[PDB]
Amino acid sequence: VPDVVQEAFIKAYRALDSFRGDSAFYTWLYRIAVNTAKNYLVAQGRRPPSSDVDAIEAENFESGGALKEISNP
Amino acid sequence: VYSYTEKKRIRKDFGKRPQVLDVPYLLSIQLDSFQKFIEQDPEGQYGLEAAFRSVFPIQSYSGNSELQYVSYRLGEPVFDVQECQIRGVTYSAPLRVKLRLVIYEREAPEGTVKDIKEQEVYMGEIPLMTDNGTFVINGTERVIVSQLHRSPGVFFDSDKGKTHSSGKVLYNARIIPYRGSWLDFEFDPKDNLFVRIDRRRKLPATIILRALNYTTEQILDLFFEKVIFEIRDNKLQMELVPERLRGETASFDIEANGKVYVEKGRRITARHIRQLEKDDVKLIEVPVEYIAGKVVAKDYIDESTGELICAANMELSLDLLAKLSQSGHKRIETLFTNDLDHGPYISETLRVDPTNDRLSALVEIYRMMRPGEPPTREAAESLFENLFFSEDRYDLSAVGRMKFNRSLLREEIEGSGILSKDDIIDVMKKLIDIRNGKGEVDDIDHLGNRRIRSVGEMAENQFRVGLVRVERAVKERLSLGDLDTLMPQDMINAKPISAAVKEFFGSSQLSQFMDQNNPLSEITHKRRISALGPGGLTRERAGFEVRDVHPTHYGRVCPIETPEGPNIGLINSLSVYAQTNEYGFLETPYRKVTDGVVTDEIHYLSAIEEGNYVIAQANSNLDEEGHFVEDLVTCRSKGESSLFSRDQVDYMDVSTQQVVSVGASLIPFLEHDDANRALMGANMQRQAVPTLRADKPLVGTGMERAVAVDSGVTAVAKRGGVVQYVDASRIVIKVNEDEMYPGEAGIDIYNLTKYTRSNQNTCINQMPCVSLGEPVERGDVLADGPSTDLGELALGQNMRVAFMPWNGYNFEDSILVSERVVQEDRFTTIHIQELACVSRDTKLGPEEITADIPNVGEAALSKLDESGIVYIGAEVTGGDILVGKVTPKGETQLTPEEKLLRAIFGEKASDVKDSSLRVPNGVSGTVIDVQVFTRDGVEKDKRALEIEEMQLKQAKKDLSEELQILEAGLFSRIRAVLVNQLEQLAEQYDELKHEFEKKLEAKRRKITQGDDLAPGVLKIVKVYLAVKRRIQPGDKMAGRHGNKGVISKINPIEDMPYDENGTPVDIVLNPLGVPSRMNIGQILETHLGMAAKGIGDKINAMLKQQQEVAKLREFIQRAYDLGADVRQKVDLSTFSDEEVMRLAENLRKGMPIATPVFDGAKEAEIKELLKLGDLPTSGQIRLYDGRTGEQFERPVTVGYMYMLKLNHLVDDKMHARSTGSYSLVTQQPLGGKAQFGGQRFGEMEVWALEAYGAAYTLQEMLTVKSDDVNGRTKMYKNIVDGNHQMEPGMPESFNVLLKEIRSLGINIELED
Amino acid sequence: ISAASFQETTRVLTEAAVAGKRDELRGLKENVIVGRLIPAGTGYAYHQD
Amino acid sequence: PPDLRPLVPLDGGRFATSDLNDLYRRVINRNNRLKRLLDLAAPDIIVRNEKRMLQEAVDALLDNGRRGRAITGSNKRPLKSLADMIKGKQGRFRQNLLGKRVDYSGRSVITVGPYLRLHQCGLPKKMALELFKPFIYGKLELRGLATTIKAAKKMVEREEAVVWDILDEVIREHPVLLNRAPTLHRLGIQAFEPVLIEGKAIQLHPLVCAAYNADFDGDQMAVHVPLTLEAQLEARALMMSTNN
Amino acid sequence: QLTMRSIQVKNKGSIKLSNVKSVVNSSGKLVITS
Amino acid sequence: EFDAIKIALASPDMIRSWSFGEVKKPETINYRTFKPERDGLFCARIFGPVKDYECLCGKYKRLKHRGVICEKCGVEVTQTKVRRERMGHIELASPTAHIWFLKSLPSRIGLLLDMPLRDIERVLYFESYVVI
Amino acid sequence: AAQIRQLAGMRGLMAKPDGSIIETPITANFREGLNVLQYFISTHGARKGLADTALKTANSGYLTRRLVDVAQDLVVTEDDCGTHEGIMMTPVIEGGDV
RNA sequence: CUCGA
DNA sequence: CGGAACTTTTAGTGCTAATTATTGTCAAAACCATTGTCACGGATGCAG
DNA sequence: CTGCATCCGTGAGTCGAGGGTGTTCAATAATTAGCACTAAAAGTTCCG
Ligand SMILES: [Mg+2]
Ligand SMILES: [Zn+2]
Repeated sequence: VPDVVQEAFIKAYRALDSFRGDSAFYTWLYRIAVNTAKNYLVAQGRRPPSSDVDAIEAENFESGGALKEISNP
Repeated sequence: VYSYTEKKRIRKDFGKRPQVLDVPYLLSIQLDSFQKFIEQDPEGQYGLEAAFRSVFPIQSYSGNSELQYVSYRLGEPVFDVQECQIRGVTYSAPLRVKLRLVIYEREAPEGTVKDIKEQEVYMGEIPLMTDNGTFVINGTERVIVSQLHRSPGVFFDSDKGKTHSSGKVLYNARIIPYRGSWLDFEFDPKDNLFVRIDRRRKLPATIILRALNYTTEQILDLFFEKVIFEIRDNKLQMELVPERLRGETASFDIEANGKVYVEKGRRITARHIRQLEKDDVKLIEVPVEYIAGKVVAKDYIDESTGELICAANMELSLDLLAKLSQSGHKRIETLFTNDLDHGPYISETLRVDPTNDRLSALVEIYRMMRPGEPPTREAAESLFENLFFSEDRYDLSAVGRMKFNRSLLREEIEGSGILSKDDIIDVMKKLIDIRNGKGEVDDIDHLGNRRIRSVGEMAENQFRVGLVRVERAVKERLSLGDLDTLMPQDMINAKPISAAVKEFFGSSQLSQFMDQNNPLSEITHKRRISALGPGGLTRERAGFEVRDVHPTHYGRVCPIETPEGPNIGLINSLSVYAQTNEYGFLETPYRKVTDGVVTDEIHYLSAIEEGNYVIAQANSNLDEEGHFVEDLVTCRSKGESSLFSRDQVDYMDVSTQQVVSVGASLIPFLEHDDANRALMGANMQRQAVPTLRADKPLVGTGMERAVAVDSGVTAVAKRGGVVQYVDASRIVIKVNEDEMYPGEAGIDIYNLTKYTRSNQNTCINQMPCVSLGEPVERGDVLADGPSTDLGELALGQNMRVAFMPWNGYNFEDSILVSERVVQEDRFTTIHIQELACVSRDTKLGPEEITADIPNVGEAALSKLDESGIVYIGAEVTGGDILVGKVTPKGETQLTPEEKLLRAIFGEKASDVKDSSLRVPNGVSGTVIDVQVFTRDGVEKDKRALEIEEMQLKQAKKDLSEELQILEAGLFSRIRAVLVNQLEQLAEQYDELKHEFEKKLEAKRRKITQGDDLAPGVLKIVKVYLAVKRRIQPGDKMAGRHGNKGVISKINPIEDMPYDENGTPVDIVLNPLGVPSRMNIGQILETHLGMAAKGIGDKINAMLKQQQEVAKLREFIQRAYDLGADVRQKVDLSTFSDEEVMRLAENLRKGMPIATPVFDGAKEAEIKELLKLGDLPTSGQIRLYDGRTGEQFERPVTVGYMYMLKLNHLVDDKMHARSTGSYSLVTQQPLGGKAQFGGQRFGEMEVWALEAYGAAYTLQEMLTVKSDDVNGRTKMYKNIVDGNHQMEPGMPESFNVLLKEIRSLGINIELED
Repeated sequence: ISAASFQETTRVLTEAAVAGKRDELRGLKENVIVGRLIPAGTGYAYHQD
Repeated sequence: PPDLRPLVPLDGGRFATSDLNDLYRRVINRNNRLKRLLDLAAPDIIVRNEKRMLQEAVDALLDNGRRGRAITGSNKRPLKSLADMIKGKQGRFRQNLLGKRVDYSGRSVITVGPYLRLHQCGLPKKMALELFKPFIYGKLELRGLATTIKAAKKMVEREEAVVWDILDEVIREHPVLLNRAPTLHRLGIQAFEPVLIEGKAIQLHPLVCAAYNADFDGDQMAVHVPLTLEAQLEARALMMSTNN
Repeated sequence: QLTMRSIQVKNKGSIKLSNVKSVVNSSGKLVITS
Repeated sequence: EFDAIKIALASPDMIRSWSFGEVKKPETINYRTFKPERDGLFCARIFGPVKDYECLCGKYKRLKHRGVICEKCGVEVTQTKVRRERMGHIELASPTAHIWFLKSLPSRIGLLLDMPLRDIERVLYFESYVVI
Repeated sequence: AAQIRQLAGMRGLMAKPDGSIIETPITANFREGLNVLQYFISTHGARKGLADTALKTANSGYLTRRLVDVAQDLVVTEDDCGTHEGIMMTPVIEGGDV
């Protein structure tokens, strides 16, 4: 949460001169926050998962490529 | 009367107590809960209608837009259950709900709506079940285990013992709702009252009462009494009632009406109370120091100056006494404080409360609730009214209100869902009275305080969790939506309904796949009472309270059936007659007893209604017409066994088998067994492997006819009649003319299931049991599934068992088995393993299923066809290939013999590596089925097209048979017309033909199209291996009385001990485990099996020599009319003299005898049964030696014992690895039998080697053989060269630890 | 090393990190951790040599 | 290093991942945003909250669970920090340095053998073949039968009748170490001489089972190979059943 | 093997007392001030 | 072979001597192909080559070019065992206090600064100040 | 002897869930049939004894690990020290007879 | 989650 | 084994078109679980 | 300044088997992943 909340705060601070004053600051910050949350969701959808399968439960498993090596004496 | 499945082989029954209630449906709880979960019910009853009426209707942010709800509907399943189990898709159903979206006009409060939008919309899917309560989630069968949790309401725990290291008991009251926040009042070791909400910081309990709009004088009026002090002319006299002065010593001279009563320094007893009440005095003389120790209750304002003279919760002094006397106030009300009546707990909590107002109280409760966001009279009051009083975030149901009204001893049973202030006043008063010394506390180990949730109530919570997210999504969509743009179908989405229900039904702590190898296991796994899961305790962090059994579990929770190991008592089993209450409790049926006669009716009594009435003994001896033969009887008043009379009883037990579960009721002579032995036998009957040829048990319990019928392993006939066409695949049942439907009827088709794979790799098979022309009735069986025999459960097989030590081969508990068992094809079990090969889409080219495998021999390619898949019916050995698959050599982790060639002259990219599915080492099975799934857009080979052509031919044959029987029924109907309408029936004939062609086109579309797979794979080939395993030295076998052993060594027939008749014994057990492990019932079962084998031998000798039916009928009549007053009471003269020969053919192998659990047969019945045959009365027969051939002194006991085969075969645990795969993050061998991994040297084994010497043995085991990168290769080179010489080197996992410590801010270095 | 393999690992690691502790691997468990000869059995004569 | 926290493709949609990677990505992202905020002349409280986020990420990466609240990534479960990768029963000091998995081992069900002596026990034929592969390879390279080790490996895999007398020659006086999976005292690990028995189970003396405290109701024990001359003489001299 | 959760004299001999601090009463008995 | 093990604190110059590269980007791996990023968490010029005797670019793969770097990547081509011992560093712009010496109970920074643990927790979390 | 006493003769006195001894015994043996409430009291008494070992072996292993970690830092390295201090061995005569 | 010790 | 015709590719140039990460936001915009484990040491505030 | 009591950090056995999941607005500025075109070098049969 605080990375995307502070990134929304940076993008609100760096674009405050375009505020035409037709509304209040709260709806502007609301739309900026939801747009940054959806942009972070899109960027997370492009990224691989962070905590999908544990690595200790990966060597003793079928089709392990780099966890186990075919190297015998 | 007797049905036809009992006329083939009637079981001899014992016992004397007659039953009144039949055996109910054993799978009725989960089926009733799932029928309650999905049913159309008005007025807001159970099911999905309550969740559809709680959330809907939804409105926007005052935008005059509403989304209404009308009804719902369920769609048809798109596949059969067998095709759903094969393909691996979920067994779901569409959820068609009709909605209504109305929107009001702008700038109008009563705008009449002219734009109504009613449209059926589709949201998510719900998983359905079969006729046995088995869900199909992903291929396999997973059943949901019911959870046993605490009932919603109020509780009074006693924090005694070593709580807070003070040596003083405590009292805390907790309010537990079904969904919402938790309230907890608790006491100190001191006298201060405090409260806590969801385990937060400690804050006083009076501040939430002041936040409920209450003043301090109302607090001291509600909680404490009122002592009246009047201002007389002198001495400030006081009113008195003599009851309040109990236990208090008089510090003055109590005198009234000019007469002294109590001297200064005298305590008042009850006779003094009676003497002071007989004089009827009210006003006494009290000194001025008594009021100076008391506290004034209410605030008294002055009338002269208009100020406050004495603040609340403040003790009085002499100057304040002079002020209140000079002001002119006569009435002064104080409090009453005494350690025996009302302890000081409200005044100290009021004086420790720093805020005496409401706004600062809201500020403090907002500070303790949410640290941060400082409000100004907005968020604190809204949070206080939203945390406890809103119906959305507080969900006290009807059972919670019922428990709250029952534990508080009130009259009403219903109410509202939200809480109230007066309930908080009453529970604080109940805490005050339970501290004061009236009433008792409620134990947490009470079944009346524990509620069980089924699959429907657990699924409705996840449906509501998804529905509130749907409500939030449609709120955010309706907040900006305008008018007349869209039909309401994009306002809602499928997710997260289907995602949440898939997360619930697929992966949970209770959603586990069942073990499918035993119908006993299928019938006891659904009747499992688990205490783990969400909203419960963990199995590793449980105390000594939950594991022990309470005496309220008599008839509801089985005490002898619990798993030994990490969780003992946490996993409970439901009883036979235990039923689920409407609120969620467990009841037991009982026989209603009047003053003189026991009325034969049933009455369901819960656990809370147990202590009120009295329940008599189950096996009490009674006379006819409802009379007890004895005056003294054994009963229980409130959970304690006592001795009562014949007139105080009001209820009686309905049966004697209501205490044990369905798995423990099949063990004969259970009352002669220890609880540990019966507990180990009840957990070993759940793992019996079915054999190749089932055999009936000789000593049954009568419950064997219910487990095979009410389970889903057999095919029960729905409509009785005659059987026309008996085949191994299908069974044709012809419906009789009386039970036939009056329109569009016909015959029934029962399709049996063939050899397929189960969850525990057990080959389940169904075989027919009826012949051509045989008539059947309603409820009769048609086929025998796994471990069944003519509609009766049969787990193992009976064998001849002798009890003698034989050369140390039965040393501890081991079993000796002759060669006659393995020669008669008895213990051969069939196992089916699933081997799958997937061709994933990788880089530099996709993989192929071609048969041109490079660098392989022609002897290995002799099993492959022109496509590359092994045939159906070709035997394979361990190490052979099954399906060919090539690799474009883009993958990593190559062998070094290929890595050296690639380093010298490689990387051409034309060559393909041999990465194919192969048979594992050890198993030798026969390929019986090949399944090929193909993604759309991928070309197929000729064998796959042959497979789909065979499936299309089988489906065409099945649909042709269905068309033929439908046309036969329609031709019978058009013949029945002729006893403008024949045009109508010809139109129906043409419509049925067009519907058949449309169903055939739909089946062709289902067969020819492709199925969905993983993202990035081409096709999956599944090969089914069928290995046949037999008995060998190394397996595990056990009986029913909790005696287990390992088979030692196979023995020929001539080496076995044999009697004087010449018959050799097959099993030689050990009689030394009988006195220590106290299971004496196995000898009684052996004697009963010997008597049954004697009757069977007499029957076979009477049959083999040709004999008339009169003598056989007389012998069966003499065997069935034994003088024991049994409940069978059969006669052989009522038979039709044709099925008596079938009865003799079914009884020529033995005599099945039934013996009840606690009403079993006495020893005299077994003695007269042995006296009926030519067997000796003592039961011990002389046996000769096998090798030497002499005569054994002290002749042993022989007979027949029912013994099972465990799922612990020696060809599944044996493993040996020289050199195999190694992990990369740590240079260490792997572990397991699937992968080539060795065992693990434990941490205690290193200390065991350190207890010895062996520095070189411990150094070679840890470094050379396990950890060294350049040490094991040199050791392998030196061993084969003839040089036993190792090198120490350095371990690699220590370097991993060094890099892990060096990755932090701590430096570590190896010096010189 | 004999205390880091037991419980309370971070406190004894911070105790041995700020002090500059130098242990001479004279023991039983800390030679199992390194992976050399134990000075109890046959390796005790090697340690004496 | 990346070889200690691997991120690998797993067949299908599933991926196999270490816990620390997400914390490292969060630390790198917060350090990059902290380096970008100081150049654009941000107000003091924005870079103050950025420094607070970076300090929270640092002391969550060093030891998660010691802060005011342990952060989580998914599954409502705390991520495994570098301090959590050392402590516990899954760290290096309990799982991969003290008690480790060993090669040349086996496991089978016990069986009562009343015809064998006190200094010997039984051993199956397939376990004796799989446990003593390099001794068979060395004795086949010594004799004039197999030139290379590939022909000897094919002769072992084919299961001919010429490997059996070699197996009887190499297990003449070669004792093995037997091991019970619960080991309370020192008598749970003893040495025995193997004999070739037909079956799939390990035979044991009835008198030595009183020291093992293991009945015959389905108990499984492990075997080990000494593989070293000093280890063989050690098992003959001190770990023998006749000496204990 | 463990678990978790003025008297008569049979033998005939002489009587010995360690750390003697005692006086004799008038009834013939012996009383101990220690 | 080696004598007693010495354990002490780690200087930043010693971490800079242990380092063989600077991680600058939070991108770990690409989703479409599993080649590592240029300067992310998984790299080649910081830690080493993925495959044995094969560079990341694929220009140098023979044994004659064993031990030389490329023109743009700059990876010394070698075996895959090099990626197990080599480490990197992160140049943090702001100093970070350690948690093992701060909340050890008893702590090491609090005993050295003769200051209780709550005051240093208030200073480091920017809710209180300290003067110098 | 006690188990054959419970086998042939009556089992005697049993236990209650509070921890003390119930004042009502079991007047049956294993050869003759058992009542339902007697078997209920017997399985309550046996469930605690079955759970005792399962809840005790973890503490036994923890105590073994602790006593190993305290010990093993000592080696018998000398033959004789030449001291004069020791303890006086006395039999256990306090309490019972011997 | 579970099974045997 | 020595030669030219025949045939199949792994490396270098480009070039368009799906993957990358960016700009907008301006009626207003009521918010995660916990909660049914036990038992030690010792650094902390009150709170006299 | 000598103690009271309230929390906060540590832990709670071992060896095998089966089965494994994540809460999305529009429109673009650059940007790199296929992919056509040569490249004869490199590879593969064939005639004396
Ligand atoms: Mg055992
Ligand atoms: Zn390169």
